[PDB]
Amino acid sequence: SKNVKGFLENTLKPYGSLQSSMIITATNGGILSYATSNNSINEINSVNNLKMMSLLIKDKWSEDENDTESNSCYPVEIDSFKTKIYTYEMEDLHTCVAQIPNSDLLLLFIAEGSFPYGLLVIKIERAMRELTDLFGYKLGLEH
Amino acid sequence: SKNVKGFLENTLKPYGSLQSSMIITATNGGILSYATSNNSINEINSVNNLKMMSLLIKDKWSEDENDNSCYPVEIDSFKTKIYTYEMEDLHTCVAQIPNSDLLLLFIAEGSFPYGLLVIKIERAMRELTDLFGYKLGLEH
Repeated sequence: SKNVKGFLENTLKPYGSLQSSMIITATNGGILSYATSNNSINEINSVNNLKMMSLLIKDKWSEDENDTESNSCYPVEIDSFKTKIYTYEMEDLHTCVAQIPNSDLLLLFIAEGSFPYGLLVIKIERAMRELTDLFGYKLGLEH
Repeated sequence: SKNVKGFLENTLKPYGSLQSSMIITATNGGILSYATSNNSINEINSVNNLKMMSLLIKDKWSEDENDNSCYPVEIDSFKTKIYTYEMEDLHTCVAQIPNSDLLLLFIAEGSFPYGLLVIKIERAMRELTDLFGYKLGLEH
């Protein structure tokens, strides 16, 4: 902004979109469903790159879960269901991931480096409350 | 939403605008500058109502200062406190511009998460270094 009015007008404006949003498997990081806010071979590359991010974040999630002794970790409760929200730097992108409570599924948000980690934590907690149908969801055999 | 793709598409979307944003005096809560996110007598009414909210929030801020959560923050060795207050249905966030006689004030709908107000107001405050230590003189 170039002046006070303009500064304030800018403070009114919403923060931008997430880059992508996913439900992925907690077991192998496979994508079950996804949305992006975004020619043919570009689309494929694009899905492959999503598959790679989901895998890496699941791997970091998994490491932190089993590490007895991570950008940050926030325990949350939803109707006496517990889960943990994690944030991760991913090559200049900001990511946020949480296990859907008692389930084999993770919810994953990916955003630009300017999107504040704190807002990801808030959004993912609010979103997780909409996914009660998926609480307890169990995958069976995958191969 | 109605299905999983729809739910995920919704999670992509930005949060809405603030209802309003302003710089007001820490002394009396008078408005110096403001912006809102959207007849004659409606426009005047609308300004009167902002004046009234600014006054009330300044009064609450004043109380808390000489004694609804509070987050201390630092911007290059300068300190200030971020406060959130429920209005009626509205969510509000106010912080003194460091070392100054000014407050920065955000007002949002009841659905706007307090935590985001706290985040936004700290980010916005960082663009306001020009106004650090600004002093009001006589206001007659």
